[PDB]
Amino acid sequence: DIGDWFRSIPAITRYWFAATVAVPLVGKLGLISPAYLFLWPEAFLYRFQIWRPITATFYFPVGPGTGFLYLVNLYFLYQYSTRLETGAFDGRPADYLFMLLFNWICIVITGLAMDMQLLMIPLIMSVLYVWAQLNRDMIVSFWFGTRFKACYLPWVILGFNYIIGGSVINELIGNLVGHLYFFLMFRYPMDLGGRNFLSTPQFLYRWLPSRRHNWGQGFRLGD
Amino acid sequence: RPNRLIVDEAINEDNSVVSLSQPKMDELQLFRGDTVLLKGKKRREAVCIVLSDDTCSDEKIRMNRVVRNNLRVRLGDVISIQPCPDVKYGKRIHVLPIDDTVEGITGNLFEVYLKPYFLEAYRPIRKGDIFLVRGGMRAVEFKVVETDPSPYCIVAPDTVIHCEGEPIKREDEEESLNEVGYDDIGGCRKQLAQIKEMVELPLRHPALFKAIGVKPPRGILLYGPPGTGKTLIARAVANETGAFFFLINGPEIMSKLAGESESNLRKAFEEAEKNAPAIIFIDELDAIAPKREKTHGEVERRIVSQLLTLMDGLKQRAHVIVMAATNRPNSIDPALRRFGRFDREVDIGIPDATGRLEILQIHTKNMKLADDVDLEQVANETHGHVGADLAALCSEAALQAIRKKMDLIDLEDETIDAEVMNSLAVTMDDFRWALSQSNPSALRETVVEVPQVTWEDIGGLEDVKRELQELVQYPVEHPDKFLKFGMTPSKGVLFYGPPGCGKTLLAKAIANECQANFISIKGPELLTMWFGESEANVREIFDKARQAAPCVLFFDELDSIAKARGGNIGDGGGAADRVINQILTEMDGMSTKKNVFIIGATNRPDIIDPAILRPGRLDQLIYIPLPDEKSRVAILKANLRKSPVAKDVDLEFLAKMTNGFSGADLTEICQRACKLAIRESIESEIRRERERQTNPSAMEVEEDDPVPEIRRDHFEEAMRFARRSVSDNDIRKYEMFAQTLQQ
Amino acid sequence: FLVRGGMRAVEFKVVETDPSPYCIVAPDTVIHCEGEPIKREDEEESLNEVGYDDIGGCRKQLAQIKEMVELPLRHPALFKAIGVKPPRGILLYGPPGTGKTLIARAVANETGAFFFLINGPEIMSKLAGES
Ligand SMILES: Nc1ncnc2c1ncn2[C@@H]1O[C@H](COP(=O)(O)OP(=O)(O)O)[C@@H](O)[C@H]1O
Ligand SMILES: Nc1ncnc2c1ncn2[C@@H]1O[C@H](COP(=O)(O)OP(=O)(O)O)[C@@H](O)[C@H]1O
Ligand SMILES: Nc1ncnc2c1ncn2[C@@H]1O[C@H](COP(=O)(O)OP(=O)(O)O)[C@@H](O)[C@H]1O
Repeated sequence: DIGDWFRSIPAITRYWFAATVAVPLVGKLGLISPAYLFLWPEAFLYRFQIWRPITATFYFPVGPGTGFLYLVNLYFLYQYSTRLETGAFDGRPADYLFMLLFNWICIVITGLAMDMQLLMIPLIMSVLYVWAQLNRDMIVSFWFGTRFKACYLPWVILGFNYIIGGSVINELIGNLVGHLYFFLMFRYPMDLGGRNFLSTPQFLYRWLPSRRHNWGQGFRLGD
Repeated sequence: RPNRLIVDEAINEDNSVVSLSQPKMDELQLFRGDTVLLKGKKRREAVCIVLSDDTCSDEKIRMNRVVRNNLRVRLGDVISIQPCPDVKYGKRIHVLPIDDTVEGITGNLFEVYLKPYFLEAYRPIRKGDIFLVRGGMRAVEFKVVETDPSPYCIVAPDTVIHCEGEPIKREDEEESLNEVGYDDIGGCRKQLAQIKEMVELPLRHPALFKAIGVKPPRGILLYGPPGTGKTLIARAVANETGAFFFLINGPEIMSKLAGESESNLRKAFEEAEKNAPAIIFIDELDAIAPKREKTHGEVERRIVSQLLTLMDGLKQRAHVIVMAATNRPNSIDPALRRFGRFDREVDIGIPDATGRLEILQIHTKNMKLADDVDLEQVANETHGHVGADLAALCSEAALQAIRKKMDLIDLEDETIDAEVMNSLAVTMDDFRWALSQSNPSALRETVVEVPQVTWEDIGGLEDVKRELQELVQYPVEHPDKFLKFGMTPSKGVLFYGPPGCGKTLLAKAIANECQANFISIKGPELLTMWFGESEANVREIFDKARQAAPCVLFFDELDSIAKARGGNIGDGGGAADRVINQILTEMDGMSTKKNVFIIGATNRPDIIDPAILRPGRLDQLIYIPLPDEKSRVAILKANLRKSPVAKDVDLEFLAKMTNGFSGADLTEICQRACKLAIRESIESEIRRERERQTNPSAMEVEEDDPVPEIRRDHFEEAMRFARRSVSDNDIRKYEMFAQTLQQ
Repeated sequence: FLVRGGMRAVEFKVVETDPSPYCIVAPDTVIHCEGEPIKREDEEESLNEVGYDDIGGCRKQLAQIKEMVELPLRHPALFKAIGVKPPRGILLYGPPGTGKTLIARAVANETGAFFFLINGPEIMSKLAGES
């Protein structure tokens, strides 16, 4: 099961799955230094510190602390990352590759400005929030939930993670950065103007191609 | 607006036709061959061609299943119609099949499905639609997934069809055209009119019944033999009106565990209560709710009383119709008949001779029969079959056409080419073979039908013919003058006369003339429950006649029980009164509103008990006499309906040598005369075949048999071996009884 | 190959030969019949279990069972493609000891199937509601 089902996951998402599961395993046993991944913002303001521009963006010391929190955010991702790929994203992976970088650089710059340490939840809920607005207008009702009306998901989910824990900064920034990107990528071109001045380079398409309907060959006209 | 109309189903398929009345097109600036735009719910558009219809009304438009499915509408809705004859020829069309229809087919689908479909049709197609093609052995549906120019295009003789690619996955908003509908039932024209009338209103417009404040139906009970198509009426009605058919079964409720069978019923009505207007089908009701005396345990007394408390809990809320199916309406618990529960009852009998033909043309629609199959012949010689049996006969005969062609497909591949499938054909040689090893399941069951005997099938006795006509037609066809006066039309007639004179033929003939059902109860059948078995049988037979009104019940050889009483002991004389008492008890209960006619035949009129003959019951005495001369030749003509052309037969000469015989004996004479003629022709061909042993194929002229040349001397020689069946003592006994009754 | 013995049927195995592999036995040849016998390996079915040549007195009835069951069990895919309904229950009836569970054991062993017998007395008497 572990073999084929993991391969059944799309390579882009399966790579995200591998990154999110392998790191906590090393942390719980503790081979590498747990303190080696902290992302000191003040050190960045003084020195470039090319050691950790990316390393602390996937590390999380899950365990006796916020153990339950890591499980759930990974859980909605697993239950909903697959869904959103199937939603208007199968034929455009290069576009779906792009905005993943856009939120990641947006949260870290706001993250480097302030003094938080673990930007784990923001990168999960940002894309999850982007899913909701770009995939609105369905009713969902799970077994232990209520019969809340459609298009309420981004707001009802927003309160849930906020009240469990804290750190008001990360929840607020992740939603608004999705909000502005939702307005910029989707709403801005036909609102006033300012079209897609973020076009993905051909190098991205060269690495991973898009999908086009293969016509094939037409038999004949008949008669 | 002169655009919105009501829709209804068609007959002549033709996935791109609609039937409209002539004045409607005349006033809507429409002309022949004009393509039109049809628009309905969900902003869906279908393009069709219009043509005139003979019997189409103004506000009703006739269209088949496929056009309705594209528009996402149902029966009796409203559509938008507008002429747009400005379509531009398409260039390249990309048509692909649906995934769950081409399992293991492959081959070239273009040249055996699409090629004969678009050829010389100029079909106008629109993007996103679905059409169904009757294949060689299957029915494969396609989906126009791309067109150029988009989306309106008419298929032209110069168009490039790109029919390659993986099949499209089935989406969720379709209704799966390959499912049951109102056109998938035959032989149930009247019953499907009743079910559709009582159900279409509570299920299509639930809101109206709340404002009107009247009581909707809450239970329908269909009964009949197994295999006659009951759970197909419940599946057809739910699929067309739009509902949430939720089947619960008989056996799997009774065998879950201990006390949790009940929690299966309690949570079965829950989905139907929160899932829109629903319909619940409880199959095999007699398995879970039998009579109180056959429930020997306790946990079978818990299920029944759990079914009753759930039915009485259906007071308005959502509209939920619960229908049940049972084999015999006597085996159901009597508590499931009170009002608020199963009250409306429908009967699905076995099909008749014109019904068995319609089941044939439904199941064989997919196959490709050869040009020698006479479906009329197979229909009329399969009495005793139910709907489900004729669906196996048409399958066994299909298997021969591949069993005898197995070499062509020797091990093939995992997928079978479509070219060979369209090359197959089924002949009478297969159908006669599948008929041999078939076991019909109806057999011993009382058949209710309109017999085909005509007046001309009996000769003479026209005075009796007028007499019976007076007592049947006039009381029901012209009742107004009977309404005046306290006239009581006769409820019965008794026939008495010499045996074998044509009593049963008269009762059959009158039923055919009035076009009413006929039910016959024989003598030996009447003594079947006379001993041991209770008199419950004699009850349902009258209820059987009651439901099929109008009908002509027939009691044959009524004096059978009296003869058994007459004997050395006749200990059953009181027992012989049992059946008579029950017959008497259930003969005075008939109402004048329902039209039921009782006819009893007898041959010992002096032995019938005086209790039966009484005013208010069967009381008209009719004496059937032996046919006389000119009438006695008409009996002989009743066997000339065969082909006994005996040269210059001179039937008038044959008339004068046939003096003083009975009725049924004369037909035996023709059969006896014909029997030796068949035998004599055997020696002629036996002589011919053994003479051909000398000459090898020396036949310049093609002739194998003397071609039935029936002779008169051969007929005459048989008549010499004939004796009179008329007994002088017997006819004298009746005539003096006739005079005694006369005077 | 199977050799018919005095009271049994002993089946041997040509495990080694020379010159390999086609070597017809000749009136001047060497046979080495000594050694520990080979374990009965898997895959192949034994040559001693039931077959169509192990029934007699039922040449007609075994013709009806064979034509009705040979097609669904040998070509499972063809019935899917043509889409006709196959047989789904056969009821053999007769006196006990006439060879009924031997007609249903020869059909499985010849067409190729997974004969899975369930018994009457053993199902009926397991335990209360666990049966
Ligand atoms: N017009 C028809 N009338 C009766 N039976 C039909 C008709 N058309 C098809 N059938 C057959 O009836 C079968 C379904 O009826 P069935 O489920 O046996 O009802 P029940 O279970 O009440 O006996 C189908 O297999 C179908 O082949
Ligand atoms: N007009 C007729 N008169 C007399 N016999 C007839 C006439 N038409 C047909 N028959 C023959 O008489 C027979 C009728 O027998 P039936 O009346 O059923 O016997 P029973 O009188 O004992 O009930 C039929 O077999 C039929 O061939
Ligand atoms: N051709 C045959 N016909 C009937 N019985 C046979 C035949 N050949 C062998 N038998 C005997 O029949 C036995 C199997 O019958 P059995 O297992 O009793 O079937 P069932 O239990 O259904 O009667 C075998 O032990 C075998 O000895």
